Amino acid sequence: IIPLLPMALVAPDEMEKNNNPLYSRQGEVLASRKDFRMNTCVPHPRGAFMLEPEGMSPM
Amino acid sequence: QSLVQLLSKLPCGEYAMFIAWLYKYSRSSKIPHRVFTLDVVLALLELPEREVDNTLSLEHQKFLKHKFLVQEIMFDRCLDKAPTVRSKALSSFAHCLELTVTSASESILELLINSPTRCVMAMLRRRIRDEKTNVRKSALQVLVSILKHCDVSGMKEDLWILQDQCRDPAVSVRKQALQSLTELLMAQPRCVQIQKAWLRGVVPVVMDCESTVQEKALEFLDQLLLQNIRHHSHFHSGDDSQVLAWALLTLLTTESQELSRYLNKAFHIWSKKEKFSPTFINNVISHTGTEHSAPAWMLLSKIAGSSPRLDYSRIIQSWEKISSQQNPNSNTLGHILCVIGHIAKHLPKSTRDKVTDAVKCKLNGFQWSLEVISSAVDALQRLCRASAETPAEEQELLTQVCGDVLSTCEHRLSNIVLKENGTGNMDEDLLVKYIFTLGDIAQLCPARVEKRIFLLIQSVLASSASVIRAHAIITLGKLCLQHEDLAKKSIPALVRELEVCEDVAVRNNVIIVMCDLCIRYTIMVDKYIPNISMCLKDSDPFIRKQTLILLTNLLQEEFVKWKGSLFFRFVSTLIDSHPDIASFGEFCLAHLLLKRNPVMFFQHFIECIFHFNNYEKHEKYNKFPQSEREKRLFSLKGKSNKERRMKIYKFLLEHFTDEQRFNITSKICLSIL
Repeated sequence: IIPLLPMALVAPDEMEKNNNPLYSRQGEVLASRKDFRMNTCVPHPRGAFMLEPEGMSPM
Repeated sequence: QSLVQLLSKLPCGEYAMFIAWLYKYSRSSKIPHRVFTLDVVLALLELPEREVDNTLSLEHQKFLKHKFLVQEIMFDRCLDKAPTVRSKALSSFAHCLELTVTSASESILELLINSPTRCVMAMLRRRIRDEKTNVRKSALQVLVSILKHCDVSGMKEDLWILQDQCRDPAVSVRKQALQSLTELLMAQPRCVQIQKAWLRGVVPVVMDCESTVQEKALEFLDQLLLQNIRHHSHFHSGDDSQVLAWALLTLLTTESQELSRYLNKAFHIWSKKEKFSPTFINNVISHTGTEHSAPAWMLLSKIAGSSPRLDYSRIIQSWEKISSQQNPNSNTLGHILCVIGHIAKHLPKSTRDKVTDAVKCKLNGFQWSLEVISSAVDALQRLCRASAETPAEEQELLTQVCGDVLSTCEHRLSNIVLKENGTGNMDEDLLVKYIFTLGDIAQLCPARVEKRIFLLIQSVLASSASVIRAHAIITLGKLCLQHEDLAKKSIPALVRELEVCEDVAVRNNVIIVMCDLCIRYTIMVDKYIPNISMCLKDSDPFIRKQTLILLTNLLQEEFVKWKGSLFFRFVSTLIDSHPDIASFGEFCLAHLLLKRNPVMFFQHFIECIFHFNNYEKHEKYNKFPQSEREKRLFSLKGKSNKERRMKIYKFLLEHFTDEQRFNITSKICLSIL
């Protein structure tokens, strides 16, 4: 019944987000690097980016 | 016991006629009598085969054979019409088949399971669909009792079916199937595909809502992997617990890597529990000399980050050796960089200076893939964090370190892109990794980006009218995440490029970028949400499933206040031709949206009915705007469309509860009618 869960549906650990914070032009820390999903983008030989390399590749 | 003793007293003929009467008595319709007779048939099968009496008749001689007995009785007993009777029949079947295993009558097993063309795989496929859980428990027990003596070659699909019963959502089913697979992998240690299907089975166990079977999986994997490998001097090929664990992590390399997230959650539990040990650190340091250390290094990716207290000089020497080497495995070098970043709080500056110098010279080398570039730039953020103890100090140090490679790659892009470019006069990979390096630098120095860089990458965008262009839009998005003025300047051009350009991959990247700008700037891109809603109707199904993943990430935090058009899109995406993406949609709403709030479909039902009816003149509702493009995309009406209407309607009915069904029947019989 229950299928596989997509991995992107899980929030990351807080200490990891403390370990990579992102700051501003003024230098104050605004967010973390793991708060955004282009870090989790995966390259393709055609140049595409997908969150899940596991699965059907586009033709 | 009394029958067995009296049967030993009985001669073969009296036994024969009494088996004839008992076989006739098996057809009696009394349920406890049938239960008692099948139990005493099992008791007779506990005894070996009765001595062959040639004086007896052919009908009496055939009673002697245990194969004929299990062919006559329990073939009908497993195929009865009562659930408890079939449950006890399958329990007696598992007992009699392990009895034939102990009596080494494998020909009986082959005659039942693989009769030369009644198929036991077929009836097992029936048993796993049974409502009763213990029927499936007896079924899994009897199918794991078999094939422990025979190879899996030719019937690995039965094992594939076995992790399909690991999928069954019952506490006892996983609670016994996990023990079954753990005794399978130690029944025979040497079969790679059994371990592959095993690890595929066991890594989604620990995401269950139930906690105890999750933990039983956690310490079963602890005794399989954590409590197997010893010190490398102590390590021996004869110590096959170590060899099995080494082979299991050898199957963890390039086969399934999403499970590392489950491992991060498991180690997060063991970080709450502090189950990591300095003895584990000593063991993995002892195995750093081994060539098997690369999965041990990616195990150390977060394990070593808890408390760096030791000497890591040999790790630095090995990293220097593989960095002087030019073509390593990218995963190995990336995991070595992340463990170096995690232990940098304990490491001194006396090594950090030459580490950063080696990074700077090899960054001038540009000898990596882009994933290694991303791991390296976050690791160098870690090195600047460990170098400094003041926000101004890390600001200045990260500023100058990023400024060096910023000016370097800036000079390279001025020499290439700002100068004339031929069709084939450049290498695409070098320029793409150069732009990616500049994007990572501008991520790490937001204060050091100027308007000349803005017009440079705008001129790069002007070279549109492909592979480089989408990555340029990605880096533009990384920059306008920090620059709201460039974001406001860009978004009409981005929206125009969304509904003009024709390549699927660049539009995928544009949607990913502007939805992460939705996560940053929801208050401003709420007006651009209907661009996502119309882009939901893509020709390519991968685009549609990717936007499903994005809208799932938008809905799980609940960024936006809920509007009926969004719910209309959530309903409308469910008529995908590919069933897996749609079923991901219903699974997402069932496990998340139903959990978060149960009443959304209750108010949304009537306007969903009006939306699929093309009715806009409602007094209470239907106040939302509409576009011509979505009007022609929404072919949702007519005789050609009625089937998906009441399909969706009955899906919503089974989503509704009985109290909700009663209240919604009251609402439809009052308000609409």
